[PDB]
Amino acid sequence: NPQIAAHVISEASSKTSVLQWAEKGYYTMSNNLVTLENGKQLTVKRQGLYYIYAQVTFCSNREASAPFIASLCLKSPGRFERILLRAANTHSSAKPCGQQSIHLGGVFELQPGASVFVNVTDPSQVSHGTGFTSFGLLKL
Amino acid sequence: NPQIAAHVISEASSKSVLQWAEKGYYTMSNNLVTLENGKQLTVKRQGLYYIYAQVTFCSNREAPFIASLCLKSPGRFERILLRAANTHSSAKPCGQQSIHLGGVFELQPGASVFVNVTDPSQVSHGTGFTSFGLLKL
Amino acid sequence: NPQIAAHVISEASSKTSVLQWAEKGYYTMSNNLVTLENGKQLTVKRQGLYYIYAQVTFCSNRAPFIASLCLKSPGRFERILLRAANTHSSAKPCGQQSIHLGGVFELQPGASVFVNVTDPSQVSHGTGFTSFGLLKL
Amino acid sequence: DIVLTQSPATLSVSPGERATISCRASQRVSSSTYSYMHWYQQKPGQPPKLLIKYASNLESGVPARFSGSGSGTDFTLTISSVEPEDFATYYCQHSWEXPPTFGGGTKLEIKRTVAAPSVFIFPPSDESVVCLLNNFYPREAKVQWKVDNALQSGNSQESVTEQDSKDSTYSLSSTLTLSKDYEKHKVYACEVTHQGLSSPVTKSFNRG
Amino acid sequence: DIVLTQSPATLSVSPGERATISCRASQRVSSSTYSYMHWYQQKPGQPPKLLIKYASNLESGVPARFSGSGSGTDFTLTISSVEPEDFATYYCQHSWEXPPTFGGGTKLEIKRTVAAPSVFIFPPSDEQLKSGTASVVCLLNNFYPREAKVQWKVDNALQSGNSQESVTEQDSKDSTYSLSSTLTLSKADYEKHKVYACEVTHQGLSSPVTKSFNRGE
Amino acid sequence: DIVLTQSPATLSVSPGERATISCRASQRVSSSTYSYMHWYQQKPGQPPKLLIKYASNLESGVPARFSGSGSGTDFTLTISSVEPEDFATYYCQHSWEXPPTFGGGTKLEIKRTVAAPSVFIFPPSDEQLKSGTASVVCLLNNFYPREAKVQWKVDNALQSGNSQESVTEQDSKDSTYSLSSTLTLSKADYEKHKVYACEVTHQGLSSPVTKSFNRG
Amino acid sequence: QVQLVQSGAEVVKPGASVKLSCKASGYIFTSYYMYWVKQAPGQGLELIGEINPSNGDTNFNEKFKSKATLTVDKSASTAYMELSSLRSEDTAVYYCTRSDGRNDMDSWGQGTLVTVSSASTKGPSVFPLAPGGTAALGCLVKDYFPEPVTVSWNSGALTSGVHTFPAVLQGLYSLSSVVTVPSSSLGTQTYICNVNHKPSNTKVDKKVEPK
Amino acid sequence: QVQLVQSGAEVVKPGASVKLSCKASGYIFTSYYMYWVKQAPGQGLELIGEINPSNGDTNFNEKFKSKATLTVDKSASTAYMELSSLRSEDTAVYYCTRSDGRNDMDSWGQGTLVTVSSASTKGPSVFPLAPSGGTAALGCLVKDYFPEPVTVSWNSGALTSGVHTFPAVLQSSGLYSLSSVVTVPSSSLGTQTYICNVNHKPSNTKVDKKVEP
Amino acid sequence: QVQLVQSGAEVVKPGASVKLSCKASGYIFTSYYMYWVKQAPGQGLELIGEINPSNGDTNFNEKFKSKATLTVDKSASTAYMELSSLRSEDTAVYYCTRSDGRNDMDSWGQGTLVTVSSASTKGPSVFPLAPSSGGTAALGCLVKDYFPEPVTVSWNSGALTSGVHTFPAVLQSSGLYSLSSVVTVPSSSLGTQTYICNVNHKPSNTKVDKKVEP
Ligand SMILES: *[C@@H]1O[C@H](CO)[C@@H](O)[C@H](O)[C@H]1NC(C)=O
Ligand SMILES: *[C@@H]1O[C@H](CO)[C@@H](O)[C@H](O)[C@H]1NC(C)=O
Ligand SMILES: *[C@@H]1O[C@H](CO)[C@@H](O)[C@H](O)[C@H]1NC(C)=O
Repeated sequence: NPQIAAHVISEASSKTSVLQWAEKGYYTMSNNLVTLENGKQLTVKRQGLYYIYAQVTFCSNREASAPFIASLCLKSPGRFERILLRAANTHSSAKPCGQQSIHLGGVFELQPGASVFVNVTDPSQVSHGTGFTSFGLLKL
Repeated sequence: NPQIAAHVISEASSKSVLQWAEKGYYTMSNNLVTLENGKQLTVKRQGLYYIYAQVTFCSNREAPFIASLCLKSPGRFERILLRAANTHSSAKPCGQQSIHLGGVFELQPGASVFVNVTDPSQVSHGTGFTSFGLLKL
Repeated sequence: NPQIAAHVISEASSKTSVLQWAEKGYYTMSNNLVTLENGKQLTVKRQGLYYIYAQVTFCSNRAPFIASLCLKSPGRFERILLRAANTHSSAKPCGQQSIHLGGVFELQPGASVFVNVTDPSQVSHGTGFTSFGLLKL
Repeated sequence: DIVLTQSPATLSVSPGERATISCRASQRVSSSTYSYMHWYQQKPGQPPKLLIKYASNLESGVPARFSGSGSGTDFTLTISSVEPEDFATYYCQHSWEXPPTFGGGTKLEIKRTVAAPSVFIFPPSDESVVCLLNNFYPREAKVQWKVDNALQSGNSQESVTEQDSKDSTYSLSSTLTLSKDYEKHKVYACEVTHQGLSSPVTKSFNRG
Repeated sequence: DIVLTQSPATLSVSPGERATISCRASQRVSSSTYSYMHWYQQKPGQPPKLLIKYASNLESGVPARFSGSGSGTDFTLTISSVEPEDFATYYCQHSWEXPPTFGGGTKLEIKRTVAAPSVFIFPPSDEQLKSGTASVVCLLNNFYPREAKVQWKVDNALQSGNSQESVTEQDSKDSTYSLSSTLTLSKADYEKHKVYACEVTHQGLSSPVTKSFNRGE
Repeated sequence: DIVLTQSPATLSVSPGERATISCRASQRVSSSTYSYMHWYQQKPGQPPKLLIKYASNLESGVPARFSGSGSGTDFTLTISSVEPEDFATYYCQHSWEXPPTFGGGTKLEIKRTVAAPSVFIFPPSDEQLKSGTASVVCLLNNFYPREAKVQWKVDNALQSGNSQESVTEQDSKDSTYSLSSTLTLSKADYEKHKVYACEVTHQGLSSPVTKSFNRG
Repeated sequence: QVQLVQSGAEVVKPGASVKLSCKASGYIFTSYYMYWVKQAPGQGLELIGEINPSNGDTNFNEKFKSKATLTVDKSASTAYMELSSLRSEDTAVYYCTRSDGRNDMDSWGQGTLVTVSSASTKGPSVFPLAPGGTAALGCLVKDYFPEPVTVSWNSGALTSGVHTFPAVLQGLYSLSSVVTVPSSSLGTQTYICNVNHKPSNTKVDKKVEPK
Repeated sequence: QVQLVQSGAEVVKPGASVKLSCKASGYIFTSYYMYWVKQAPGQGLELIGEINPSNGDTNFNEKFKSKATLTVDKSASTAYMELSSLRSEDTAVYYCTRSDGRNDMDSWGQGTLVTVSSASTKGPSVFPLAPSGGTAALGCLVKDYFPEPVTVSWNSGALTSGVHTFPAVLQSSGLYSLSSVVTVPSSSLGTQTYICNVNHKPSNTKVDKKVEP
Repeated sequence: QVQLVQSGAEVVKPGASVKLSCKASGYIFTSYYMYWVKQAPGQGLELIGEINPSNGDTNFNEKFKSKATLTVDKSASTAYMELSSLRSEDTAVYYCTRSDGRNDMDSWGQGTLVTVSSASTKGPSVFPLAPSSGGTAALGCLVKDYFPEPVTVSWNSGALTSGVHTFPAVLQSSGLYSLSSVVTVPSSSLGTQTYICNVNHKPSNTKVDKKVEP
């Protein structure tokens, strides 16, 4: 059976709470059995167990902004979206902003056509510098 | 050979060791890994496993919060495999912070891993905040 | 085909922003197809997909602390794969904070990964605090 | 969100009778060790009381005649032998995921023989048309308002008593409200349908 | 870092002629869905203007005669029929990874027939030479194409560290270039030599033309 | 925690003899590139001094006659040719995991021929008896090796728990030991008995020697 | 004894806020999660949200996230819920409950009734319900706010065969009280209903006779 | 209209610093990344770095990490770049540009010329290029001025036909020089008057020089 | 030269605290880990814990987590260890040491003796060990019931050094020390030579010259 894995790079958008991603830089997309759809979601063709992870670095100031929350979300066919993993972080009080990072990951059952995406409290505060923010999965 | 993996959801208790449950979007692929006494993941098969935990906590700093991934192997004393720290927020009534731990370890038949923290009552149990799992390579 | 995985333990040095590591304690080195070279880098013999991770605990007192997972591939300049930041604590004498980095990358034969930080002297080396590893998919 | 459906809506039993009520979840709320389903009793004007936790564990201090069983999507609560103090509403609740939700409730009601209502109509005073259904069982009754043979809808409201402490019957009031429009019609009639009556009973007056 | 090499360095077209220019990246900048390659126009003294984004998407308000194509390492920009306002420098840019880099540019130049330069030589002025420096000027007037070789000779010795060239933009009326070569010497060095010669090589000349004076005379 | 067992507890060598001592760890402290085992020398009243790091690396400034070898659970330290300044206690240490632990030590002792102790017994002084306590002292003078048994007998009753011994370091000139054993009694208990005897056992003596006195 | 004591009933206009309290005794306050639960007259238990009293950490039912604010005062062993932007649909009994593990809720407060109405206090109008071997008679208690109204017959001497109906909302309330007696007794015995509405300080006594 | 308006040209000595500004209007300032780009005389475009205006987060091209500081004032919808320890190689036009996604750069400021030089403001020396068949060439050498630019007209703008004014070259002295040249009929010489009008607006100087054979 | 210089000996009662110092010179203080090591009388080496002088970060041997506090003063290149609720079992020499890698410990301080005792300062009694081997007589001085250590013993004010053995002090279960000093001499000399032990105890300011007689 083919290896099934994806690793995508953060992308800024002037447009949401849903983070955007791109296949660029040192990305992974082993085949069409995982696809980045609409710049927003990793969609899997095959049912099974997957390790799913996201990295979010953000840059905020406490005065200049409730925590920053990042959510790994699942949309399965015929089901309402739901949260699989969530992390929080206090805002820094560094000026003009301080960077903090969150890492989420775990093993989940996915159904054919299921999609995962990452939501945050404020997408505009996300750090997009090389390596800071990424999203991926691998089929066990 | 079957896939061997587990993902368990944080559980509060009015009684240092975190508690977990098989509920919500949990994984338990088969009886070759079991959640025992709500506190530990126990493996039947020797081999290499990737083992992980994330803990969100809500505290007020008015000294670090430490989370430890611990191993109890048969005939051995417990030992720490992974540890993370985070200073307390000064947000009122409390500031949320998160730690993630993960790495590859050799487990022995009957070995159990568990998560210990400085203050279990401060752990956030909201959907997705706190979880614990492993997968056999 | 053998399982290919490594988990190495943080090592202090009086010597640079590149962290050092040791095969000691509860480490993993499944075979000669991954090696810890010069105490600084995990080097893979075999092309393929690997899950690569690092966790770094540091103890600092108040520019953020940054940790970078770097790749040196044959015939190519060094490059950053993953990076995580954390503001310095105000705790005295220092406050502990942890970073976790991890993800799936294509490695070429003879490729090496290593971890760089803004201040290696501030890294916490206590049991479990700082580790580096990878597993081949 | 998980939906909990309790059956039956009402269970009529006598003291010294066994009662079993059920809860069906929209998805499984059982895993290896535990079922995340709990059961409560609630009396009018009073807070719920926990009876059974995790499907089958009797709460400390709850009488031994209470028990719970089930797994996956289907749970039951059984009272081995009902006592006067057990007539109440019972609710199931899950704790599988956020948010915890509760069933719509099962009313445990006091079983007695069918009794026909006594029916009475009251004109509005000189100083609202009222229809009284007095001391009937079971609770189900249809009250139809006619004005000059024209079926009214919905210019009426119903109120019902709790089971009488002595006879276990219900009483029901239906109130037809009109503008003084009232004076544009002659015959005001309350027609009541109840299984205790061989045919529907109509009480009527002429304005005057 | 990624290097972008544009070809040609100069493209010569007329209005109503199709122009295609190319950009080659040191590595692929395309994946599943998008190419991270963008194209800009710049006129002298003005900022770049985006024309084409993600290899083939016309920026809003850019005229339909502009189009982009390509994938992997190789991208093209085409102007279906060139208009007078299109004569400009065009730059490619990637957004594949940090840092974004730009190509070295393609100048779109106005095509016309070959024209020979008229060559003229100017001795330094008396007012300048009294004051301690001698500028000798060689003028190449109204030639096409741009490529010209100017060699200075002083008593028949080829000069090399001591001249600078300046070229005009194509003439608004005849689309030719003009060029000045200025040889700078001190009063003393100027006065020890007799014959000052400008030799000009250009494809419009049957053979190199030399204009000279004798210092004095 | 890791336990380090050093053997032998005591090694007797002469200057110009090779000395090898060993350290056994409760678990392997070696991996692909290094052994996390270190060796130290300590003289009485002095701090330890590093000799060998990572099993086999001679610490800078340490003489070339020191060497280390081994892997896994088993490590040796060798002095190619012992010099007078090398008599000392030697300790091994791991750095495999927390906490670092040390061996119980090997004493490198100066070898010489067996010498029997000269045994002497001292009654309590007149001065001390006047103040309610009696110390009786048995001296073992200039013997080798170290191992000696001193048994106290009062009217032929073997004594337990009312004696203390002290031993000197090897004599700088003849490499012998001396030992004192002190029996402490109340004046009252001392006065209930006649015969006070020290019986000495040592390989230098053909049989146990008893020195004794009669109180008064 | 484990106890949860809630604050008193509140009657409030649309657009108002209220702050509800729940005072815990007889256990370690910071060791239990606390829940707030809504029970609308026509319901139905509905979870609002949860608070950890150790740190003030909250999780909400998405339906109530813009409606409810949960706090605790550890010193006072008290949980509070603030409801803002009140509409008539916020009319309910609100419970606080404790939970040892966020599973079963083993102890509940007595509940706090919140009534949200643009209606103003107004005492009842009282109309007689005038009369085989058994006769019915009664009193219509019409157009009051807020609840309760109380009803007695012949100053509490007549209890038997009395049915006082749950009140009905129209934005004012209305109930009937009715009684059955022997048709013979419509001569012998006299019948007056005693209506008392304490929110308006009304006390009406209406004689009901053949009319 | 989307607009990025940059601050005026700066002329400064080696070792100095400048703070460049870029005022944004016609769009939500915090919704777009901003880049700064360098264009050295005669060269292409080089990225200096990027700023997120919503938080002040920056990413630098390694080359400029010790050269350039980037900030914003959200309240003023303005981005600033400070260049430090300026040297002659820092001479360039500097652009600010917005980017919706850190891919294309869809609108650019007009650019700010930063000239770093030991030179002081100086009006030109103007020397005749004194006048080969039917056509004669004559001109003015406009030498040793700072900073740019000079303009040259002929006979106060009455002569435009065959005029060529060359771009300035920077000499090794640190001062600029250009010639202005015209071709005229040989037969016109010494009956027609040829006067170059040299204006150097930075030194407020206007020099007229008669060019005769 | 790399040097670690530790503070002077402490004699304290139970329930006291002490603050031990370790002054580093001849290297970059913040570049090396520092360890504190315990050596109880007659015993081996026991790790207490480690400090990173760069930031103050500490790791302890679980046994010493309530007993020891580690700090540094970077500006003074000095490391400190506070020992709390002292008891007799805390009696030891304590070392500071530096470590380039948390592996070998390449340089050690000279040690600081901590004595924890309920005893108070007391000068010794000096009792004769009266001579009679065969041809050799033994004599000496029992130097009994002093605190704290040390006493010095010489014979005939330092002119008699041959055959002298001064024993290590023993701690008695009173909490007071005792040692003997002996000499062997020719029996022949007992009616010709005078034998005087010279005992000094600096802490009690006591000085005893005791003639040892037949
Ligand atoms: C996350 O993102 C969008 C807001 O842009 C929202 O519509 C969606 O419901 C959110 N999903 C979850 C699961 O929070
Ligand atoms: C974790 O916590 C428990 C206390 O509940 C304790 O008994 C155990 O030793 C701890 N283990 C580690 C390795 O910290
Ligand atoms: C990491 O650190 C070293 C300095 O110790 C440096 O030479 C190297 O370039 C750095 N690598 C990256 C990719 O930053």
